[PDB]
Amino acid sequence: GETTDGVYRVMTRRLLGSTQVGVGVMQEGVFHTMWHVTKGAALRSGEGRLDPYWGDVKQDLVSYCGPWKLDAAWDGLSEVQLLAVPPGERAKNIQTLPGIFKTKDGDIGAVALDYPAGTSGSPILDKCGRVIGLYGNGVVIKNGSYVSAITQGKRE
Amino acid sequence: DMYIERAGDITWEKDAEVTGNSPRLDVALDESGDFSLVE
Ligand SMILES: O=C(NC1CCOCC1)[C@H](Nc1ccc2c(c1)CNC2)c1cc(Cl)cc2[nH]ncc12
Repeated sequence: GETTDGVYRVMTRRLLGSTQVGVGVMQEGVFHTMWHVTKGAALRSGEGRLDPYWGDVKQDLVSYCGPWKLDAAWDGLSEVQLLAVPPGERAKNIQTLPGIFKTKDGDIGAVALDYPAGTSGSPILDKCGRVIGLYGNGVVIKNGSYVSAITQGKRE
Repeated sequence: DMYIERAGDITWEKDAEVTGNSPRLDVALDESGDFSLVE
């Protein structure tokens, strides 16, 4: 159905009314989202059907219709924008300077912004509008606030 | 069944709301894809 590039809401009709469970990025005919949003299940776009193509629970990512297409990376210095798509609310750009997640396997960027769980999968962008990762997998710190990793996949 | 709905273009907005801090955190990632704070 709808294959236009852009940001999309991932909805369900299983719970009360219509519920937004996450968000995704359509790019080069491929739908990219977080694994915990869909759990690998098939998606619908009007009459069209999107089937999972690649996914990994540890990276918390999943692609539909083709391999992962997003490869831009945070430069480690510049401010970025979270294109937040909250449930029942309009898409909104929020600019912030990322922090760092230090892990035994290396450093990852981190965006310290609080949004409902249904915002998971919203893209993080660089100054050229390129998707450097998805927001929606992270940690809750001391004051009860949320810090998301800048989760990016590997392009083949 | 899950479905998708378009919500907008992917573009950088000049003069967007600037907010949020930049913490340096020690974290661990388990096999289930869950991050946790290491202290
Ligand atoms: O980061 C999250 N989950 C916790 C946060 C700290 O404890 C461990 C994992 C939420 N998403 C999510 C849920 C299920 C799984 C995963 C990610 C990956 N593995 C399965 C989540 C998203 C958003 Cl956008 C906001 C949020 N606030 N609190 C939570 C929250």
